[PDB]
Amino acid sequence: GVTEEQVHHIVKQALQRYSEDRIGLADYALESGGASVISTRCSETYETKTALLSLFGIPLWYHSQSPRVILQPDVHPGNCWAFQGPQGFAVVRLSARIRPTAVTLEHVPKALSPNSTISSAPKDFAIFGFDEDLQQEGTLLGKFTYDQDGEPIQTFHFQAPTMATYQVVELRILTNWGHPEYTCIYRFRVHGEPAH
Amino acid sequence: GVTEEQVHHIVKQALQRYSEDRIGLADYALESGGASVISTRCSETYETKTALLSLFGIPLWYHSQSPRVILQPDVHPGNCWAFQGPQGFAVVRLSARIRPTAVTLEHVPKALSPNSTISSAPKDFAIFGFDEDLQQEGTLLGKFTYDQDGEPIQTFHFQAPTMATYQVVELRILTNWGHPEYTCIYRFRVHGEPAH
Amino acid sequence: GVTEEQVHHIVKQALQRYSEDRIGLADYALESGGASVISTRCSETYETKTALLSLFGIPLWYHSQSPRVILQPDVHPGNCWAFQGPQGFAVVRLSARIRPTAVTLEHVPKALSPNSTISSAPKDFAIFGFDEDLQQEGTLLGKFTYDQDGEPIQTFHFQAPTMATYQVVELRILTNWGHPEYTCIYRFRVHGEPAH
Amino acid sequence: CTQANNFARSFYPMLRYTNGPPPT
Amino acid sequence: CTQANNFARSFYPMLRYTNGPPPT
Amino acid sequence: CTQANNFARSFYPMLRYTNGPPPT
Ligand SMILES: [K+]
Ligand SMILES: [K+]
Ligand SMILES: [K+]
Repeated sequence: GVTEEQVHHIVKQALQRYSEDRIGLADYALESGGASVISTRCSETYETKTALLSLFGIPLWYHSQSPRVILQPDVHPGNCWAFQGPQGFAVVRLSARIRPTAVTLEHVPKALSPNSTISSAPKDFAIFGFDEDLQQEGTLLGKFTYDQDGEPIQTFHFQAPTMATYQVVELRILTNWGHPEYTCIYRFRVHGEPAH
Repeated sequence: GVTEEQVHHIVKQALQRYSEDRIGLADYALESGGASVISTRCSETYETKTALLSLFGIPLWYHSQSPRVILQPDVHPGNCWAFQGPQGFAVVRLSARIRPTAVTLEHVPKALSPNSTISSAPKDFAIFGFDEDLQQEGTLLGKFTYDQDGEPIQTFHFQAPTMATYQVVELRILTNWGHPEYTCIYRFRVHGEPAH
Repeated sequence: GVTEEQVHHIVKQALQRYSEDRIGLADYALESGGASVISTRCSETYETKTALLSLFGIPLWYHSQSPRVILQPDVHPGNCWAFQGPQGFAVVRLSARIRPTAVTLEHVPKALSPNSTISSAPKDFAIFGFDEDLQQEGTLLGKFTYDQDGEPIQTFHFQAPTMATYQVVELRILTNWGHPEYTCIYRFRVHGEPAH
Repeated sequence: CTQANNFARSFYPMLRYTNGPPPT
Repeated sequence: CTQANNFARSFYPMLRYTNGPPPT
Repeated sequence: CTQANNFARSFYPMLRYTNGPPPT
């Protein structure tokens, strides 16, 4: 079979990829790149009023995750946007106008979740692009299911994308994996071709 | 021996694990999961009064690591809680009531420490669980030694744990690796089974 | 060729290294270790006035990267210090007095940059050490080129370093890779031997 | 979902790129 | 270590989960 | 580059280790 050198090379390549945002596709929805969440429509952040900050003993305020964590890379357990119930929206102005060719959703891995279950994960969802103004009914680009038994990061390629470019897209979460009280969104990424 | 495919698979599995908090066990002491440090008893943070922040030239304040870094994942050099001398405590309300089956301690790796030594690492330590209120003398669950010549992350399994659950545990550091002035704690994790 | 065990071991070693700041050399310019940027001379941060923060709809301020990101580990796209034009400086008081033996520069990888190009990367640069006070003309230690077709992280070893120690060094960026408007510096590291 | 926007009406700081991208 | 608690009596913000877990 | 220092004269907080290293 293979040689000690071959192995090294395979491993170098694997770690190279690993270090390129795991999956090696640019992310036009990454916040630090110039992307942002511009609206959650009527999505009500599920506030637990649980994380009390307090100085010298005096209660200052409760922390909760901004819906903008969804465009940030820290994906430790609890670093997700939670909203009430199994349905919710996020409108993201991508850092650039692109032809969207794919998206990535990821969730905390099972082995780091209590009981190896992740009922708060999104399930069925869809992606709408908007040609300018977000208040239009937007154009649907794809509908997919986050697979609770799949890998934590999963990438969904659109079927025969038009060559229509967009800079505003909406992550519309339609179902969850059964958690009765909220859905928690860890990270959402948007890949595609920049205009020319 | 092995095939090019076998190798890929091994590497995929290794990186899968790598990405599941390195060791693939949930962490009931991770802060973002809902855990917190609730007391350092009489542990005096070793304040160096060294990290001066300052705007337009005017001294605002000295930074020092909160004892709460111990429940945060950023483990670059200097991201540790320091306390005076070789003895110190941290009481952690875990994010959940569990039967504690193991803990993890880790420290900055040698190769990133000056002179490849880490005298400020903890050495002998122990874990006490509290059945409700932390002010009791607590029940000892285990006593271990962080091995300065071992790997940076090390996991200690308790010997014949009772099936007693707890939500408050205490990291009690008994010795260090010889640094005459402080001990620096990078990250402390607590693993176990959630109640049912 | 090799065995399944050999492979595991190779992979364990590779990930061990990977986790030791990728390259397993201490970094005396890492901020959290006690290093800092003490001067950018006349380097004008390129402020885009683009990242508006705003509460309840009311504009608070524009964000821009401090030149001090260059000594921080978060290297996602956009986490870099930008300055006007292709020439700029950063004076870093290292966390320790050392004989500087090498430096590391890294930049966002191509595969995460739009069009797989990184024209805003630094190109030709040099390193000056200062024996005490930064306002002297400093002693040159090395001159190198960041290779836009090389790997994202690259380490440059000085040719026959004197055994002269320093605690203040200056990253002097002389050219960029063609971007007409700014250069973006992701991370700068300084390696060497601590004094004795 | 009608014209709603709860992010806009909250105690949460909001971030948006009024010009082009930030430098990268 | 008697009834001591220096974390409680400092310039350091303290964080604690008065309800159950945060969402995850 | 003469005696200049724009970091020193800005709205950016500056950090420096007046004593020795921080603990690590
Ligand atoms: K996130
Ligand atoms: K830590
Ligand atoms: K950086």
